[PDB]
Amino acid sequence: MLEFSEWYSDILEKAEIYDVRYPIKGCGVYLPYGFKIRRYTFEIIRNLLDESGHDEALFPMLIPEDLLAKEAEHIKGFEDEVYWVTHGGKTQLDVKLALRPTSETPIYYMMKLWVKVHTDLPIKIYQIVNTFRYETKHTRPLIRLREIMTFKEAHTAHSTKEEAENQVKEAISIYKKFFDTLGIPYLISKRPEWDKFPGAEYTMAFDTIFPDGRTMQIATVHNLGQNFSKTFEIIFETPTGDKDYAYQTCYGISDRVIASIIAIHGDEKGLILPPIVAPIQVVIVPLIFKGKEDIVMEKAKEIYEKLKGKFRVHIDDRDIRPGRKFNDWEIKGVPLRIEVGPKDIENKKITLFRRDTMEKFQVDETQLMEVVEKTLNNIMENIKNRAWEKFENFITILEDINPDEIKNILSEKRGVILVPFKEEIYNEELEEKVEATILGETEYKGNKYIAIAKTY
Amino acid sequence: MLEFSEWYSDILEKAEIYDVRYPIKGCGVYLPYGFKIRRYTFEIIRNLLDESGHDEALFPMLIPEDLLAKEAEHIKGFEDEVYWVTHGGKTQLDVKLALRPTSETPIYYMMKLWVKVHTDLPIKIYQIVNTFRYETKHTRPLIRLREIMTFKEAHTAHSTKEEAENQVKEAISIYKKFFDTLGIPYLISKRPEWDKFPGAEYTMAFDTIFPDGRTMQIATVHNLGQNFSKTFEIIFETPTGDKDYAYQTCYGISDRVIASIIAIHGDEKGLILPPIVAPIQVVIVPLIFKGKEDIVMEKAKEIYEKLKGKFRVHIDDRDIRPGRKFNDWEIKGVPLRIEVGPKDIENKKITLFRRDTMEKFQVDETQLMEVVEKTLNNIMENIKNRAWEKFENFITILEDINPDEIKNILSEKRGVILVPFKEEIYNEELEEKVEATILGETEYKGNKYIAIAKTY
Repeated sequence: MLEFSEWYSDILEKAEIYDVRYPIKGCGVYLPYGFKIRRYTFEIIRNLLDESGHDEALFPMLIPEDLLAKEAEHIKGFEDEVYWVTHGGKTQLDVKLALRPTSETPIYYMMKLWVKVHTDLPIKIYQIVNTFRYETKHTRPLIRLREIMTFKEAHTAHSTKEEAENQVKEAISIYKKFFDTLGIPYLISKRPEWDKFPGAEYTMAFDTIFPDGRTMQIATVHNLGQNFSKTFEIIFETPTGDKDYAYQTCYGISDRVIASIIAIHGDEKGLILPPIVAPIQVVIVPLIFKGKEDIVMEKAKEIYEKLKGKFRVHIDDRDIRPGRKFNDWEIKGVPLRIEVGPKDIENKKITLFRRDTMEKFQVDETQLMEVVEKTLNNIMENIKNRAWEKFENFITILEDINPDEIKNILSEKRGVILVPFKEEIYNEELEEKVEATILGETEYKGNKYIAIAKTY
Repeated sequence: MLEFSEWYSDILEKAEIYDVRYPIKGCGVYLPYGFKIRRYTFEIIRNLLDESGHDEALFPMLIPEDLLAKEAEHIKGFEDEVYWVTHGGKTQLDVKLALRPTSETPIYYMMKLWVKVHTDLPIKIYQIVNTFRYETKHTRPLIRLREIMTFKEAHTAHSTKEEAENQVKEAISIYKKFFDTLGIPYLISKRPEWDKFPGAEYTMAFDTIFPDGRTMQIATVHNLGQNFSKTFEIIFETPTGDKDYAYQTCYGISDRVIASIIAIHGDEKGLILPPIVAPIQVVIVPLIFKGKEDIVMEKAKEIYEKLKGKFRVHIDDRDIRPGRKFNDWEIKGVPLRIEVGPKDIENKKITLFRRDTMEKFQVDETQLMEVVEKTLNNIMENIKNRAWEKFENFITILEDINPDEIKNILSEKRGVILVPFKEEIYNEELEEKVEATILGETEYKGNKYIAIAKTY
């Protein structure tokens, strides 16, 4: 019965996902549940990056004036939003250490110390650190944050413009396949040549449209070529002896996913989060009755141990109206829930609940495992479609660039606006024209269109 | 032949663990093999924590002055070694946020809200973050650092004083077993009063002894009692409508573990980290020759898939002189090593290598999954037993409170010293009497001694 903004802000608490009362506005704390629904959230990208030949490592958080000074050119749109550590306690530091906004500055300074010959390449390295960002605008939970809680930034370096180029497509493939297992409707774009990362040749970026019509970039890939490699003397000996600066390329994702995981799927009753990330995929509720209280709790365990292997199960020993329980777990979006009842075991059956369609059925205790699996899949497959449908439904594919029309069709329909692509009038005016924000170039079934839309 | 000092520093990097070349005193970067090794290193403590009623949370890293203030009565040698943020671009912050040293202040400002009724306690909460202590002193990679990248800090609240007590006696046990599965030898002191914590009643701690006879502190535990509850107004209606202040009790462990891991179990040749935490437990080196090539890379994977499930393996490809690998892998501490030439295949045999003894025995192939499984349980054991041995050989027990004696027995045997406990002379003077350091009481073999030693 409430609009997104507060529904989100609400559930993002009633779900015990992220307390935000920490005295800083931009720095909330990930409560137990949230953390979990993140451990399993990133474990997915970690694996996709590990199988893909990446290697995670951890870099410092403090970037000194020196290096950071390289990140920019004059003081370009960068240093302006950065925290600085000036006092080394009571005294000054002689060295203005800074809180890592991005984190490439220190990683590149390092690749130098690692890349010497052409055999050192490539070094697709990544990390999931916590960056910062002096945010002047308004903060928004798990989205626009003063202190970003989960920021996975991958870095890779190659020996050629071609290897780099391809690395981007591999990444894009990773992020794609990643979101998919998370079930997140994405629209892949090529940020215009004026919304470019600092020193990037061009940028690709996954954008999704939250339930409010507003879009939100969640994933990002940039191709850097040598723009950095130079500034950081990250050179190397071509297989011919001669010297050549390395071709970088980086990509990152932030808490914005978990925000989107929350929204995209979450419903009025609260969460719904995909089973691939359910801190508890299945909840076992032992309904205690005056008679045969013991047997039930026994059945609970039997079910636990059985599901325990392939799945994440939890039981509500707790003393309280199964209601609050049923309700408490629905809000938390636990995919499946098993009611362990008396008149229920007597018939040799056990009853489940799909926290997605909220439909409740029974089934033979001898097919549990098979069911829980199939049911748990069906759910994902479903929530994933529901996700895609609401997505595709928000996407309007115009056939012509009438600006006075787009801004008009965006203040009623919203979501994203795809119009045929023609370099012609594809400049910054277009935005100061449609008065929106060009998500950039994009291909949607065949050729390329331009993606216009309202952003977060 | 070499000295521990550089032996450490040398391998830390020689083995791809921690690269301290990052331009900031004690602020290096964990390299891939470094991160990996620390992952499992720390997945243990996690589980131990999880499987014991704790919840992993994540709190902001920036504490505003306001708080870290009450984090003291005035300005007692504490706000001196704290990193402070002051600007946002070029605009001062007027609020002064600081880099978290003990990340407790916030977790308490927070408890202020999650506590209201006894129902809400106990709450055992922890996070494995990274702190920042401005250290003037000489840094020690993975030991005394300026940025402690891996600092798992637990925190607990209790309605009653006694509950806390058993919570500390629980923390210990946990760590005890944590370090037992890691193979580290420890000496649970009880830090003497005169040496306090910001606001702790009594502070328990675990000590280990590096091969250079200096003692290292791997674990610390506190009973913060109400000292903190009172300042952060952590009140809660007792089960009698009264207003009682919660009983705190925190504890954490730093990178010292992975440090104590390397140090303690390392040997001349290279690094010999325990199987549990072995980034790589088994390495299949398919020695490939001109003849019978594929055939080899075949039994390479026949062994992979075979072990793939219960163990972490790595077929070390690399078009390089096998001996280099064997050498390389011995350094990184990989426990078991597999070499599969064309002989063992025709003889239906297999050839293994044990890092702990550098022995190279063979055994039937059908008996693979069997050996490895069993061999490892041996290696880890064999190396743990060694460790204690050495440890026990660094602990010298006396019988008299003779300072002019102890001090001497140090610069002749080092390690840690125990002496019969006599409240009489268990004061700060005793330190200045042996110009060393006291670790506190300690129940080794019952007797209840007084550990004294030089420390890192």
